[PDB]
Amino acid sequence: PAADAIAKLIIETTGNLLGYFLLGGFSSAGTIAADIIMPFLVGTIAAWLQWKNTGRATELGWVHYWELYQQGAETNSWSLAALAALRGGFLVGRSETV
Amino acid sequence: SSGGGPAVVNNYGDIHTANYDEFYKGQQRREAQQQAPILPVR
Repeated sequence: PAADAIAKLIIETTGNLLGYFLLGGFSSAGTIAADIIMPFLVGTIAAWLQWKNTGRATELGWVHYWELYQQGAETNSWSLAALAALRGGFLVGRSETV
Repeated sequence: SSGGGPAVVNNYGDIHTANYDEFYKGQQRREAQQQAPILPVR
């Protein structure tokens, strides 16, 4: 959301488009725009966090399962706590003894 | 000799000594083998 929140996508993009329009970008392509394509890139800019567990890889070896996608209890909180989201994701597929 | 005693009880099958606990555990193990790989990791 820090990159493509709907409030940003509306306000900032319409302001940039209006500035481009008043400068005359749509009359002729000479003008240089300033982020008038933000709604086209929703969910693409810094939308993920990938962490490889080096200790787990060292413990497992050459043959291992690669990766897992983990959805948190709160769907839109990883951007607030990147480290907590990664640790909660790594809580899942660990060595287990009972 | 064999026909008409324990040797035909064996043909009868699980009429004499046979417990429910390991039978239920084996059924659960077979179902777990069937369903565990397809259960999600979440």
